[PDB]
Amino acid sequence: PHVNVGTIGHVDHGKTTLTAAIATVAAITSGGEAKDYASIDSAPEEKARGITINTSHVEYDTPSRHYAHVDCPGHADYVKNMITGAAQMDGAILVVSATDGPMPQTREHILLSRQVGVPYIVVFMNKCDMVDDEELLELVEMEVRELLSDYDFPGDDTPIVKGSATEALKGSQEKYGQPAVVELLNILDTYIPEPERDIDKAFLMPIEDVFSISGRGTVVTGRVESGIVKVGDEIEIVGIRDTQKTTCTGVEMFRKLLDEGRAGENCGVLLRGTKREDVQRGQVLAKPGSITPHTKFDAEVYVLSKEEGGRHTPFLNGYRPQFYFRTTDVTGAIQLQDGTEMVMPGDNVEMGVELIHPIAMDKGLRFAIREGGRTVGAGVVANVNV
Amino acid sequence: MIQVESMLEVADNSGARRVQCIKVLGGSHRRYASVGDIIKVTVKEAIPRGRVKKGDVMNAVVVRTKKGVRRPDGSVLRFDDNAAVLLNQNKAPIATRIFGPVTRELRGDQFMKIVSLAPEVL
Amino acid sequence: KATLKSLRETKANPAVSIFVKTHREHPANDQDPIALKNQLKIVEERLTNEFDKRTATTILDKIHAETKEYNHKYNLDTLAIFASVDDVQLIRMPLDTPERVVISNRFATRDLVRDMASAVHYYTVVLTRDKARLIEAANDRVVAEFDTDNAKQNNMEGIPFPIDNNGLYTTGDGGSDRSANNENSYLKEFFNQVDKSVQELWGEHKMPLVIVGDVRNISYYKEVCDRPENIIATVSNLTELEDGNAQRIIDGVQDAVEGYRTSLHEAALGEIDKARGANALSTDLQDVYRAAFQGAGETLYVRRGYIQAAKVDEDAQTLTMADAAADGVTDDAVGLIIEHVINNGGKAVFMPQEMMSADQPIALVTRY
RNA sequence: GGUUGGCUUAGAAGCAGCCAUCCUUUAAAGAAAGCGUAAUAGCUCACUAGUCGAGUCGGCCUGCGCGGAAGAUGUAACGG
RNA sequence: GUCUGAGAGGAUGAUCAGCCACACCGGGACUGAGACACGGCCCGGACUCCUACGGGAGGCAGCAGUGGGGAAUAUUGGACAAUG
Ligand SMILES: Nc1nc2c(ncn2[C@@H]2O[C@H](COP(=O)(O)OP(=O)(O)O)[C@@H](O)[C@H]2O)c(=O)[nH]1
Ligand SMILES: [Mg+2]
Repeated sequence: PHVNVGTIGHVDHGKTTLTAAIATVAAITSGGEAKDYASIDSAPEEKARGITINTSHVEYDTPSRHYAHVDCPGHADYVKNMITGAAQMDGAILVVSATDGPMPQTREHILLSRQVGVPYIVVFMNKCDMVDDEELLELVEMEVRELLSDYDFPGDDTPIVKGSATEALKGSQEKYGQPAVVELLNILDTYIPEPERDIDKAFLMPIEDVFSISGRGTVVTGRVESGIVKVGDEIEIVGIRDTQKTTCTGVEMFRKLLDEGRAGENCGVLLRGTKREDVQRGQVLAKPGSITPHTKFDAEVYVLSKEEGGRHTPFLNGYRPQFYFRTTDVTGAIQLQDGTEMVMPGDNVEMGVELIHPIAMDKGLRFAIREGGRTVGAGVVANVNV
Repeated sequence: MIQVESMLEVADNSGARRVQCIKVLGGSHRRYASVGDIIKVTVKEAIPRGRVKKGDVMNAVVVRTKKGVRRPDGSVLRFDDNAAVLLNQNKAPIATRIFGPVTRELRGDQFMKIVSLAPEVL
Repeated sequence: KATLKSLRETKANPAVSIFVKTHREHPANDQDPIALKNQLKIVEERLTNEFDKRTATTILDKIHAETKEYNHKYNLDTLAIFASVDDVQLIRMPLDTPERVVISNRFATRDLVRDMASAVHYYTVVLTRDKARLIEAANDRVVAEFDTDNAKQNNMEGIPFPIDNNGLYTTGDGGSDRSANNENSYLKEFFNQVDKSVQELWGEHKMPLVIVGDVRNISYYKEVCDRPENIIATVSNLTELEDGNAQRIIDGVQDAVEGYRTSLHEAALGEIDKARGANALSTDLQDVYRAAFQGAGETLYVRRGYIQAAKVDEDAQTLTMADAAADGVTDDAVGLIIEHVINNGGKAVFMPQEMMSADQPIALVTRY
């Protein structure tokens, strides 16, 4: 199996050093590779979807499953990676320095994980080799537990493991080194449940092109991004218009029928009864009741600074840009909260959005904010309202 | 061997009946167009209520010539008419049916739907 | 007071602007009195609801005294009424605007601004094989004709207009009899001299020029012109080039003058793209309002006929969308943008509907 | 340092433009000779002190030179 | 026959019944008591489809139904229990 993980926390707390530590320790039994610190600290920059991110993509595997490990060399890089969702992390290794643990970077990182929808956080504290005492370590543990509880995370039942990344790289068998990274791997292999597959999720398929075939009905094309669609499956059309019922009467690709339409492939699907003008690009096909349309929602929005292309001017309440949801752009009006009138570029906060017409969304969906074709920010849905 | 002011039969389902070469494309003083060569034509006779009106100026590809096309073994391959297939503004076939045979010099990437729809590909 | 720069000056409260669609000929102009009265009804009911009956029934009588004596057969494209207490101005303009009533502090002069922005001042060079004329024109009318009593010709060193082609071959004197076939070179050098006179007059006032004549005449002129980048259009199908009136030629160049005005709007698309790529272009309505209000607006690009009502308060500079335009909002929120951009030394360009997108109807090139 | 001189201007903060050239800590520092900014910001300069140590700086006139200086049969504008 | 009209007339020819003609378009016949044959043959054609490019297949104006056209007209039902 495959799982995506990453180290979050305050700068200088040893996230990169710890990532190298797991790399080298997983290199035992050749599962990983002895990884140099500098190579991973030199994260390449990719300007994907008009957004530039420094991310170091570390990879390694265990007898349990393979891990995709994510590291960023700065707070802006971490925020961009979470919100643009280059690789959704279903598990986060909160790196806490044994001294000065709960810094504001960790403060905002935990909240960002909560908003973007990271389901599980595993706490690891490093720099224990610089700390000779025990009761301040316990105080730091209590602080991080309380902070996790403060943002809907378990906290009390959150596994906390203690060690030192420098000792792990050195090779010392002292409990704060290799043994520490070894348990940390154990919690990674046990506490983190196996993530759901795309083909195992509920069926969903955004509609990109609407056809019609004589004798067959209405054909809508698009890449199925979850579940499976088969002839005889009851499906519903959700999006711009009000939800309509239909039934699958055929799945075809290149004018040839398929046994079923699986997630990840650009299959076309036939609809029963629906007309060529009763459905349009932007709507999605979903299992009945799996998703619902909404115009008002609250999202974690990162405003691109001018350095990423971005935008010269700040966001403000009443700004109404275009919002892009997987196949379509829709005008939404930015609605800030009390005490947020000005929203500086390069920052990230939670805003409410009111779309001009409903879009099939649910918590965790990601979208781009643009005007004139220039990306001015990225976002992720954190709550939907009616 | 098609040159300017030479009439060509239309070998596709485009509505044109006869076209006249008004330019041999691909060179400053290029004289002749054989099979596979792109020419500029004016449609001289068209079918009523068709895709192409009489008097349009557009692109065509030569698909068979009366002079003939040579093969590597030295053989020549001659036809009884000079025929063309009308093309798009980006030099792509606008045909859903091809009439008569075409030669195998149309193999490539841009004249593939002309070879697949041809009744016979020599 | 019937000008743009008196209506921008006057600050009444309330200041009523009424726009009525009228027609130039009969029987189309038969519904002009009805449309005028219909607009006066909505504005009279708006004033009695917004301020009071007394203000409504003094403003309405002030405009009724003016509109009582109205022919309605000499109507232009629109009838604009600018009214207040103790003042009513009645101007007919040749532009097409949608019927609206604007009640605000200002006098809703966005269409006057848009008509002043669509104003071409050019030269008309009239070429024949026999003579040459020069007409200086402002839009549809001629400013002058460059006669021998024009006085912009006083201190000239070239031949002044009208320029007779009195070359040696035209009269038969000199040499080089017809068999040498130098007629083309004689015409080319005569048009070179005509262009010398044109350039000597242009250097003093630098307007664009339209070239009018036969195809071969204007082509010979384009061969020979010393500054061929100042030419905007050539018109070869104009008639009566020697005896014709100066106005008559100006009439025949109108299609070319409008084609040039359309080209000057297609060329603004590249300016908008340059602003967008330099991150100096604001397109949100609230963004454009803020930028224009704090003096950052360099050029405003407004789609033709784009009107929007919004709740504007400049103390906090928040332009929220209106609901019914009956709650105390500003009727023309985009006309307020146009006024602020003109106030802060900017330009407003009113872009036609087929070059500007319907969904992105406004675009402001900012100063930073 | 008063000080973003005053005015004007969307902005005019030494440096768009118009009217003065003031005072203070001074060894010295212009209500600024340039670059830069939308305006600020920022980098210089004038000026002063320090280091090194002997001549140096800029105008005027005169003579002879340099560039400005591209054509058609062949060098081809000292006859060679 | 139907509507109308006092009638004479006028208009009309859905559903029911009789007769006729047609069965993607043109032509020829075969077999048979009976056809120049709605879900048969042959040839030709237009269109649609399959193909390994050599070749092949098909005809809802039967009943459901689809796309399309339209102002507008229905179920992709059950049974041979009854009359045939
Ligand atoms: N002694 C000790 N030093 C550490 C440990 N982890 C990190 N460091 C030091 O802290 C520095 C910064 O940590 P780093 O991994 O770069 O943090 P990041 O850049 O935010 O991911 C590194 O260069 C290490 O030298 C640790 O566990 N023990
Ligand atoms: Mg790092």
